[PDB]
Amino acid sequence: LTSEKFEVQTIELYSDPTDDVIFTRDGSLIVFENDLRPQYLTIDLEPIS
Amino acid sequence: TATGRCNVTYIERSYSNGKLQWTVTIHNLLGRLIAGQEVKAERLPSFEG
Repeated sequence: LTSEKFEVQTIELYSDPTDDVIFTRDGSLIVFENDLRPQYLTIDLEPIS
Repeated sequence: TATGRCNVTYIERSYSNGKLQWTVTIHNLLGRLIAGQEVKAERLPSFEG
């Protein structure tokens, strides 16, 4: 089957590293920014007494 | 195609019918393009356009 019945072009692919730390290699260049795509970073908190 | 070969700096692809529509970006043209043309990548054998 082929693409017509499919909708979106760019799909965020989700993965869980076995590693705490992430390794940039070649054109593998990590980025964080928020305003453009917020949906990746979420900070939450519990106030304490 | 028959008419010639030229290189694309990048493509965007947008939606018609749900098949994406690649819109590439090229430098120049060898030969007169045609709606139908027999397409192959200069660099890649695998792909077909």
